[PDB]
Amino acid sequence: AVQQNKPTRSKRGMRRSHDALTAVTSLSVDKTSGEKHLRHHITADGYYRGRKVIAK
Amino acid sequence: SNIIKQLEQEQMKQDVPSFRPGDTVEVKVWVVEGSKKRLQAFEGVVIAIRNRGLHSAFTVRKISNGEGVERVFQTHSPVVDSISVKRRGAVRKAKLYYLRERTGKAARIKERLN
Amino acid sequence: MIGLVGKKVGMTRIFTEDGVSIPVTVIEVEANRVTQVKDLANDGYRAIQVTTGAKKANRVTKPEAGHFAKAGVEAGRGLWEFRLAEGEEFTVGQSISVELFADVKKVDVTGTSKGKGFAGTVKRWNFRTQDATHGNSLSHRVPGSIGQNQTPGKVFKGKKMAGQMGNERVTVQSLDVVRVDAERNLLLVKGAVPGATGSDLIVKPAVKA
Amino acid sequence: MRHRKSGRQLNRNSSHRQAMFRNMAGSLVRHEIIKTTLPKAKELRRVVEPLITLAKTDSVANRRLAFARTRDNEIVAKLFNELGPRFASRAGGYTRILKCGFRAGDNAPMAYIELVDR
RNA sequence: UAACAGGCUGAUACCGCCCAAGAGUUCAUAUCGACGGCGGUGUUUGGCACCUCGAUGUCGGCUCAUCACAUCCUGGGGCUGAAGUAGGUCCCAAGGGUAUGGCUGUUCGCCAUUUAAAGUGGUACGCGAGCUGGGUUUAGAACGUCGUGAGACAGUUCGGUCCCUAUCUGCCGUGGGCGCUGGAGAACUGAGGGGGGCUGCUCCUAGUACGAGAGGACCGGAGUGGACGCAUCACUGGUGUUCGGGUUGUCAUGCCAAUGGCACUGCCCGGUAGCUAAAUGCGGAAGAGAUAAGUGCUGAAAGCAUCUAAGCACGAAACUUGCCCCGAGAUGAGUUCUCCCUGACCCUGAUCAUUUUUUUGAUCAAGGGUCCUGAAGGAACGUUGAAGACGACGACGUUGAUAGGCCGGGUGUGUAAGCGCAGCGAUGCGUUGAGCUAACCGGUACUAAUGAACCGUGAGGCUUAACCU
RNA sequence: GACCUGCACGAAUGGCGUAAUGAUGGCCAGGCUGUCUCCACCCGAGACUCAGUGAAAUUGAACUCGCUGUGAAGAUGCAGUG
RNA sequence: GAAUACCAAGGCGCUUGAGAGAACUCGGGUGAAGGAACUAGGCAAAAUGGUGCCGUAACUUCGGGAGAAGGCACGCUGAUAU
RNA sequence: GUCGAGUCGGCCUGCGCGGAAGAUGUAACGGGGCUAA
RNA sequence: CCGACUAAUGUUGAAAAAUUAGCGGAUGACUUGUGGCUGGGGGUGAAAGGCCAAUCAAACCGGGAGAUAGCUGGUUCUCCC
RNA sequence: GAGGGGAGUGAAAAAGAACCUGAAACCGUGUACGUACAAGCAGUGGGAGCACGCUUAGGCGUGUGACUGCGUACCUUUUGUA
Ligand SMILES: [Mg+2]
Ligand SMILES: [Mg+2]
Ligand SMILES: [Mg+2]
Ligand SMILES: [Mg+2]
Ligand SMILES: [Mg+2]
Ligand SMILES: [Mg+2]
Ligand SMILES: [Mg+2]
Ligand SMILES: [Mg+2]
Ligand SMILES: [Mg+2]
Ligand SMILES: [Mg+2]
Ligand SMILES: [Mg+2]
Ligand SMILES: [Mg+2]
Ligand SMILES: [Mg+2]
Ligand SMILES: [Mg+2]
Ligand SMILES: [Mg+2]
Ligand SMILES: [Mg+2]
Ligand SMILES: [Mg+2]
Ligand SMILES: [Mg+2]
Ligand SMILES: [Mg+2]
Ligand SMILES: [Mg+2]
Ligand SMILES: [Mg+2]
Ligand SMILES: [Mg+2]
Ligand SMILES: [Mg+2]
Ligand SMILES: [Mg+2]
Ligand SMILES: [Mg+2]
Ligand SMILES: [Mg+2]
Ligand SMILES: [Mg+2]
Ligand SMILES: [Mg+2]
Ligand SMILES: [Mg+2]
Ligand SMILES: [Mg+2]
Ligand SMILES: [Mg+2]
Ligand SMILES: [Mg+2]
Ligand SMILES: [Mg+2]
Ligand SMILES: [Mg+2]
Ligand SMILES: [Mg+2]
Ligand SMILES: [Mg+2]
Ligand SMILES: [Mg+2]
Ligand SMILES: [Mg+2]
Ligand SMILES: [Mg+2]
Ligand SMILES: [Mg+2]
Ligand SMILES: [Mg+2]
Ligand SMILES: [Mg+2]
Ligand SMILES: [Mg+2]
Ligand SMILES: [Mg+2]
Ligand SMILES: [Mg+2]
Ligand SMILES: [Mg+2]
Ligand SMILES: [Mg+2]
Ligand SMILES: [Mg+2]
Ligand SMILES: [Mg+2]
Ligand SMILES: [Mg+2]
Ligand SMILES: [Mg+2]
Ligand SMILES: [Mg+2]
Ligand SMILES: [Mg+2]
Ligand SMILES: [Mg+2]
Ligand SMILES: [Mg+2]
Ligand SMILES: [Mg+2]
Ligand SMILES: [Mg+2]
Ligand SMILES: [Mg+2]
Ligand SMILES: [Mg+2]
Ligand SMILES: [Mg+2]
Ligand SMILES: [Mg+2]
Ligand SMILES: [Mg+2]
Ligand SMILES: [Mg+2]
Ligand SMILES: [Mg+2]
Ligand SMILES: [Mg+2]
Ligand SMILES: [Mg+2]
Ligand SMILES: [Mg+2]
Ligand SMILES: [Mg+2]
Ligand SMILES: [Mg+2]
Ligand SMILES: [Mg+2]
Ligand SMILES: [Mg+2]
Repeated sequence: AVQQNKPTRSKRGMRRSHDALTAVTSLSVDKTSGEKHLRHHITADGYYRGRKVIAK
Repeated sequence: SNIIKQLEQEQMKQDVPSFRPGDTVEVKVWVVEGSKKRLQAFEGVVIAIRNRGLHSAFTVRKISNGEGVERVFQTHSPVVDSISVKRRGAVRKAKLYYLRERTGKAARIKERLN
Repeated sequence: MIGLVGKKVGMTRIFTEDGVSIPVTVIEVEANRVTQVKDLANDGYRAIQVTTGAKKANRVTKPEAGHFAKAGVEAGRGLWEFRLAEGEEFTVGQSISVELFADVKKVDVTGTSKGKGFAGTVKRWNFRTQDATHGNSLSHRVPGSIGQNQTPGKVFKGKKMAGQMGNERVTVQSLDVVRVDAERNLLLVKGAVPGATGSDLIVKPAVKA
Repeated sequence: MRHRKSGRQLNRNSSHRQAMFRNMAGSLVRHEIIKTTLPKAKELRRVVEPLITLAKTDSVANRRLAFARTRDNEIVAKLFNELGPRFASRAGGYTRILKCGFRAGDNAPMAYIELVDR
């Protein structure tokens, strides 16, 4: 099964109208290290909710 | 749930004797033939027991008048008037379905001396 | 006649003296609190809206809380409406309990049926399977034809095909009332009713009678 | 439908899952902290925590049950000699899962799983 | 320019009607209808060659249908050569229903045995980008037959590759957007749409009515079934590679003992939750309205007669409701309850109060941008669910039982390991219904559900009318 | 298995038999079964979601509905209408 | 047994992964009652399956047919026999 | 024998009536509607 | 080891003929390595018009060659009669 | 690193080696207008509104195009083709 007519650039765009990515609404700030992180994830420096969970 | 366990507890028989698969039991059941209600005995080996509270059941197998018959009794049903163990059998499985393929000497169950 | 909102506790059995086992659904019907009375002048129809159960306070929004407070009634877990018959009158804040069914022989029970997700035509519509063997190529549970030819040149509306099954309102009609237990807030009806254990049920006197 | 069912298939067969989680419980006991995918860490709780509960009661039979699972006598010894005593007064929840972003190779959600008193 | 299907046609076919010889004891018209006549359908056999030969796959089966009514059953009715029972024939009626097998590629047909009945047609003789491929219709081979022969035969015989990941329409489901005129959380109304609609047998009425008897009802009531449908898992069961056990071969954990891996889950026996049918609850209706054929009342035209012209009453599974489900994108965007927001402004305009057509202050806006503000609620994130492809929907986030774990229980398996005793030993016995036990039940903050942040605003157009001042 | 009415068998383009043999053609029975009545559940690989890579046939142009009719005679595109 | 199962020496996990646990397809496991009713046709599936011994019909070219068919035993320990 | 104004059944003709059943959907005025439109 | 009877899959394949479960021969008219010979109206064929380099009722390459094509397609700016 | 921004050379680097000119298909970013109750060769005739701009201050120019009449591509071949 294959198209009988070439779909337009218009139809292509209409289809892609749902493809836009969603940005993270807000980053969280660690209460101790003050660095930004994904909510409920640890920070880049190994902090979670003020606690130095992971070292090195 | 506590509600349903209460509803079932109020209905359970308090006089059920202990028995095990392989035991020979006699079950007395009410039979109504007209306005006449009488007790009929069904005696055989217990081949299965379902322990499920009010919904507990057990299956009794017998050879009767040349034919093998199984009856799955609902333990707490008022149709069952009394249960009595006639013989303690010694088996190792919970379910004795293999006896369906045995007759006579090959169907014998060793007595449980205890 | 109005009905009551309950909860599907589960099923069990009642053994009678003559050796019948009655399969029963146990329905917990706590007191139904009238939260609003609707009348012809203000609403165009006669009905009561009720609530039952309870909801955690921080889960009740200010609009819903104001609605409950106007009735002077503690917040329940939802709101359901029952249409009023001619001789039927109720007051806001009035409590209605399961003794409402004391003399009712049969009830209609409405619940949300269990959800089967995306169902095939075999399960959803009792379509027969094609051959398991005898050369069948990849077409064992598939629907078969879905129409005709050039006439009509389309599939008809309402064609039975695969899709969502269950997770919908269902009513089972004229179930025997086995027992009304006012002290324990319980209604036992003979037989199965829609929905999973713990889900809401709407119980009304049988419409067919 | 999967109503009321428990356990993740994790796109594996049962024997593979069993071996994988034997290995991973061994690793968590050995190192006390490991990084894995989030779903695997959540599944791993259900394997490792009963091992610690078993290790709370030191007996020959319990050590043999721990060995049948784990198949590692170093792991069994650590269980009974250190972790059971460490967790003797803790009613469950001997592990903690810490979400830590996404894997570079495959964007897999990742987490650390660690012993709570590590 | 043929074979398929469409198209045109309708001789032929099928159906209906007109005349009425005659059959029917009598009696054309209960039923049938000679010789002839008139139509309907598109429906058979055909006619034609208009479409397609830069391809419109052609029998039968399977799956899935949908419509017509010339009705097979069930429903209503007139006539009967209708006593009853059961029939005949015609009229109305399309709601629902409407065999399984043996033979054969069959369709068909015949046969067996069912059923209330086993309807007749249209839909590319419905349906091969849905299945099949037995038949027709390639290449092999053979028979009969024809031919000197190559070969040939709607004669037969054995064998003989069925592709397509769906763009559009359509259809089943499910979200996202905006709208509905301030924003928000809920409960609704019901325009409109869909589903459903089948029926047997037994008993009573009653061995009554009818009838010489044999037989044997209407009307009405009761129960219990077949098929179908919806829900559910209490029961009976299936499954149950996540629970327990038995066992073969082998390899390992040093070895014994005990275990693990592999062999289809190695092979098996059981089996929890869930899912489920064969399991068990429930349904089709009653009632109402308007009617069909049909039956009438009163009643003239037409002094009679007449169901009809005026008027009035009955009358069926068809129609409209009643029952179930969807349903306000019903843009005609509806209703009800509740909740929230009561800043400085500038730019500039609109009006006014001041002027000297220009001007000097006040009030207010469907302009605009900044400042302060950020509610109700929402979303997001996290723990999740008998909810789910993803979205969606539901529960919960420390003021917490949402999930995992943990504790107690239940369930299942069936008396663990270790030790002891008996036995030469395999093994048996005791400790012991032991040990282990998933998705179950009751509990429990041990672990993970973080303070925040984000979105959403700041009283909501014009006119007219009814009022309050 | 017979009968003979051989449309149109027949004797080395052999006739009639024939043990054994055949992935050969036909028919019947026991066993066996999800072939079927009539499907249910389960274990795996896809299908579905996320990240990376990344095809194809086809394609006059498309703002690419139903119905009844019309019409190169079987219409999304004509008429009317929903 | 150079079959097969598990291993040694040795060599490998096959150059996308991560989730989820719908329909439907593929490859498999099990199934109440029935048991070829399926279908062109038992297609597919299910089943049989080893060794020793007992026993084995018509027919026959005297070799066969024949593994016809059908049936019994089978593990482990001890003794006979350290 | 009874009532007091017409009665009867042939012909020719204008307009209508029955005869008149089909398949996706009203679907045999292009539609709405029309007793004249 | 040599085959290829049945089915399912695959059919823009993992593959221009395979994979999987089954299947036949398996001391012989067997099977295999290396090399050799037969050449296109010619070869070779336990015979299917089979095979002769994914090509066979007359191989492939080059040439006659722009064969011929009463057939199909296509044939390009403008205006006036 | 790739790649780029400067600096510098040069008449020119928008001649930077992926290098003279640098068309079209095709793909983007920005601005104006239209577009979420609306049915079909997408234009044509009519036509409001909006935005920008114009030497007479007046309408006009450019872009868009609500709503509305009409309207089934092109070639080829044909008796005749949406
Ligand atoms: Mg085309
Ligand atoms: Mg997309
Ligand atoms: Mg569900
Ligand atoms: Mg079937
Ligand atoms: Mg195929
Ligand atoms: Mg298949
Ligand atoms: Mg759960
Ligand atoms: Mg994967
Ligand atoms: Mg294995
Ligand atoms: Mg024709
Ligand atoms: Mg014809
Ligand atoms: Mg002609
Ligand atoms: Mg045609
Ligand atoms: Mg073509
Ligand atoms: Mg009729
Ligand atoms: Mg109808
Ligand atoms: Mg009706
Ligand atoms: Mg038949
Ligand atoms: Mg037969
Ligand atoms: Mg056809
Ligand atoms: Mg048909
Ligand atoms: Mg196909
Ligand atoms: Mg087709
Ligand atoms: Mg031939
Ligand atoms: Mg309907
Ligand atoms: Mg249960
Ligand atoms: Mg069971
Ligand atoms: Mg099992
Ligand atoms: Mg096991
Ligand atoms: Mg050992
Ligand atoms: Mg190994
Ligand atoms: Mg191995
Ligand atoms: Mg009169
Ligand atoms: Mg426990
Ligand atoms: Mg054990
Ligand atoms: Mg001959
Ligand atoms: Mg001769
Ligand atoms: Mg011969
Ligand atoms: Mg991707
Ligand atoms: Mg459109
Ligand atoms: Mg159409
Ligand atoms: Mg048409
Ligand atoms: Mg091998
Ligand atoms: Mg699966
Ligand atoms: Mg399958
Ligand atoms: Mg099997
Ligand atoms: Mg079975
Ligand atoms: Mg069975
Ligand atoms: Mg049998
Ligand atoms: Mg048959
Ligand atoms: Mg059949
Ligand atoms: Mg076979
Ligand atoms: Mg097999
Ligand atoms: Mg019609
Ligand atoms: Mg060969
Ligand atoms: Mg093979
Ligand atoms: Mg052989
Ligand atoms: Mg051999
Ligand atoms: Mg030939
Ligand atoms: Mg070749
Ligand atoms: Mg030649
Ligand atoms: Mg020449
Ligand atoms: Mg030439
Ligand atoms: Mg550089
Ligand atoms: Mg130059
Ligand atoms: Mg250039
Ligand atoms: Mg609009
Ligand atoms: Mg509208
Ligand atoms: Mg037009
Ligand atoms: Mg022509
Ligand atoms: Mg034309």
